Amino acid sequence: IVGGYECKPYSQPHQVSLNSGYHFCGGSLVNENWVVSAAHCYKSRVEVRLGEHNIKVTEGSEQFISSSRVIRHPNYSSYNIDNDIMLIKLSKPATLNTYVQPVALPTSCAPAGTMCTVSGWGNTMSSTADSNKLQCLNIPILSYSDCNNSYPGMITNAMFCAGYLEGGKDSCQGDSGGPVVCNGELQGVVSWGYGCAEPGNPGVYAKVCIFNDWLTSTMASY
Ligand SMILES: NCCCc1ccccc1
Ligand SMILES: [Ca+2]
Repeated sequence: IVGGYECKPYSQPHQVSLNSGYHFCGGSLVNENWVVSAAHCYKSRVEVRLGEHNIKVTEGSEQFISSSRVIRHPNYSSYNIDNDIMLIKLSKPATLNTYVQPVALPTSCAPAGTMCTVSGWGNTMSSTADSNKLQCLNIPILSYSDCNNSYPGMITNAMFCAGYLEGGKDSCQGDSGGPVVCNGELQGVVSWGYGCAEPGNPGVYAKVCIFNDWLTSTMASY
């Protein structure tokens, strides 16, 4: 996260770290058994770490749970990073408590201008901000016009832009798969962008609100 502030510890209890030796992507707990992340973060098996604040120090609030199933959206395309969403089933249910709580799936698509929070342990590109401690950032959802203008012909129905066209504040590598929460609901998943915090290059996010059918059906299928 570039240009944000350190999240208050456990203020984003749905935030999870996907670990394969080291943290490599974020994700969001949507219920005791399932985590939503980005398809470009796909790995056959991953260890989901919940209840984290500082990912390099044991705080006593963590739960490390291995994945049971990793399911990429059927239409995910590595050629253009389209339909960048994936579900991870936990091999054992997460224990919900003060440090671990699920985030609600959207009841509808958030309109442009809606203020959201994006968080993660990715590149901060600053000498002050320690990426081992969860970083937070408030970003507004941009209109399709603004999004298409920045990335001509690259924005599909499954993508939306959020951030600032002036740059300076953005999600970055390592934040991939993480949450974009607006009005208490998961509206986006950190997906792609040109660099981080560059003017004219806002972050691109998977549009969760158009995947409710797939999400609901898959979470009921085994
Ligand atoms: N806001 C940038 C998010 C990081 C990213 C960029 C390009 C491809 C994958 C992730
Ligand atoms: Ca920790």
